[PDB]
Amino acid sequence: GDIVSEKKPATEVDPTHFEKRFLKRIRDLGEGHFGKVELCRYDPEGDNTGEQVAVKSLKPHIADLKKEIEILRNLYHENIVKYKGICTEGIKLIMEFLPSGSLKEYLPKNKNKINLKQQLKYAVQICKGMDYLGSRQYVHRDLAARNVLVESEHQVKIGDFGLTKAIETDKEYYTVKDDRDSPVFWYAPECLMQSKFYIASDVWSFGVTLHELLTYCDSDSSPMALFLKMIGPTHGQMTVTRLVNTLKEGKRLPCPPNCPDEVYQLMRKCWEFQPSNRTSFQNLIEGFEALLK
Ligand SMILES: C[C@@H](O)c1nc2cnc3[nH]ccc3c2n1[C@H]1CC[C@H](C#N)CC1
Repeated sequence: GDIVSEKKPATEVDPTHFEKRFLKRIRDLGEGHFGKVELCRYDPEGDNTGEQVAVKSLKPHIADLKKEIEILRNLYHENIVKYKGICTEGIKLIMEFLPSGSLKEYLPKNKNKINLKQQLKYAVQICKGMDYLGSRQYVHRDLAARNVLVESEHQVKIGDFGLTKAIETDKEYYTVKDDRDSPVFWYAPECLMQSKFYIASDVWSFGVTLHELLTYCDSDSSPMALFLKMIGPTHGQMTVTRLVNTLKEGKRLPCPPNCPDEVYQLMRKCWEFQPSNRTSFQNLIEGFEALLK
């Protein structure tokens, strides 16, 4: 008889499925280690009215990006950047686009608008996001101002999860294997020395991130600039060991200009050499809130 074909089942629309053919690249936002993020417009109507979105893709580790996507897809918190969907055949992660960019872009341009009180409020928000992440048994491993996005003058969000790892149930840390592109000047001693990563290691990084926030992310005051001034900028492959030794002696980043001692002491509690001696995110929140009232 007639050409037998297949009966077509009724098509549903998945709002988390972005078709490659409507995803139009505008410009680069940043580079991770495994990958890069681009500003696109998703423009199915083809008239430049579609929503702007941030698109993470691999540099030509698919497994790692898929893991990152599954982590982010299931995080729900006002201080964590929103997952929007994926674009598949390879895969791309689609996230909300925050036009103000990271604290690295925003702070230098808005010093006059952002005073100590607003800085402490951002600090509380970063801790709340991080505490949420820790409650889900994750270690972030890349907490720095460049990964903290500005939603508005009043709100920030943790905006990248490229290095985030699950801590095994009943275990206390994650053991790192690939460490070549580590942000060593944000890293706690146990991370540097033994490649172990605790929730307390993220508390250490938070301290460094707070330092950046308090210096308005100026490049001449960045943790790297300041540490290389402390240990020497010409040690090449001995840099990390020199860093470890400086930290062993008790040396830390100095108090930022105009930063009250009481804020600097909260920062120093993040940098206890021993993980078990460091403050917690919940204690930091309490400390900041007390300074705000
Ligand atoms: C300008 C740059 O800091 C930036 N602007 C963004 C706006 N919306 C975004 N949504 C997701 C990321 C993202 C953004 N990123 C960076 C943040 C850090 C990321 C990394 N690693 C690269 C893109």
